[PDB]
Amino acid sequence: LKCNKLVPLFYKTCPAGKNLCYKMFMVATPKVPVKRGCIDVCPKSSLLVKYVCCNTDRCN
Repeated sequence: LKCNKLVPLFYKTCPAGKNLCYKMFMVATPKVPVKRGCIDVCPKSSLLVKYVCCNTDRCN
Protein backbone atom coordinates (compact mmCIF):
# COMPACT_ATOMS: atom_id res chain seq x y z
CA LEU A 1 0.00 0.00 0.00
CA LYS A 2 1.51 3.36 -1.04
CA CYS A 3 0.16 6.93 -1.23
CA ASN A 4 0.87 10.08 -3.28
CA LYS A 5 4.03 11.93 -2.21
CA LEU A 6 3.67 15.61 -1.24
CA VAL A 7 5.09 16.18 -4.75
CA PRO A 8 2.86 15.15 -7.70
CA LEU A 9 5.70 12.97 -9.05
CA PHE A 10 6.46 10.17 -6.59
CA TYR A 11 4.52 8.54 -3.76
CA LYS A 12 5.15 7.25 -0.22
CA THR A 13 4.59 3.73 1.12
CA CYS A 14 2.28 2.61 3.94
CA PRO A 15 2.58 -0.30 6.37
CA ALA A 16 0.16 -3.25 6.12
CA GLY A 17 -3.35 -2.10 7.14
CA LYS A 18 -2.67 1.58 6.28
CA ASN A 19 -4.46 2.30 2.94
CA LEU A 20 -5.54 5.82 3.91
CA CYS A 21 -3.42 8.48 2.16
CA TYR A 22 -3.26 11.49 4.46
CA LYS A 23 -2.57 15.11 3.47
CA MET A 24 -2.02 17.73 6.23
CA PHE A 25 -2.58 21.47 5.58
CA MET A 26 -4.02 24.66 7.14
CA VAL A 27 -7.71 25.09 6.16
CA ALA A 28 -6.61 28.54 4.89
CA THR A 29 -4.73 26.74 2.07
CA PRO A 30 -6.99 24.10 0.46
CA LYS A 31 -4.88 23.03 -2.56
CA VAL A 32 -1.44 23.82 -1.06
CA PRO A 33 -0.89 21.28 1.68
CA VAL A 34 2.45 20.85 3.43
CA LYS A 35 2.54 17.05 3.95
CA ARG A 36 0.94 13.99 2.29
CA GLY A 37 1.74 10.38 3.34
CA CYS A 38 -0.11 7.31 4.70
CA ILE A 39 -2.63 6.97 7.54
CA ASP A 40 -4.93 4.22 8.86
CA VAL A 41 -7.23 6.57 10.82
CA CYS A 42 -7.47 10.30 9.99
CA PRO A 43 -7.13 12.65 12.98
CA LYS A 44 -9.74 15.35 13.72
CA SER A 45 -9.78 18.64 11.79
CA SER A 46 -10.25 21.89 13.73
CA LEU A 47 -10.05 25.68 13.37
CA LEU A 48 -6.51 25.59 11.90
CA VAL A 49 -5.88 21.90 11.11
CA LYS A 50 -7.09 19.72 8.21
CA TYR A 51 -5.92 16.11 7.61
CA VAL A 52 -7.38 14.61 4.40
CA CYS A 53 -7.34 10.79 4.30
CA CYS A 54 -8.72 8.40 1.63
CA ASN A 55 -8.59 4.55 1.80
CA THR A 56 -7.08 3.81 -1.61
CA ASP A 57 -3.70 3.41 -3.37
CA ARG A 58 -2.09 6.83 -4.00
CA CYS A 59 -5.20 8.93 -3.29
CA ASN A 60 -3.89 12.05 -1.46
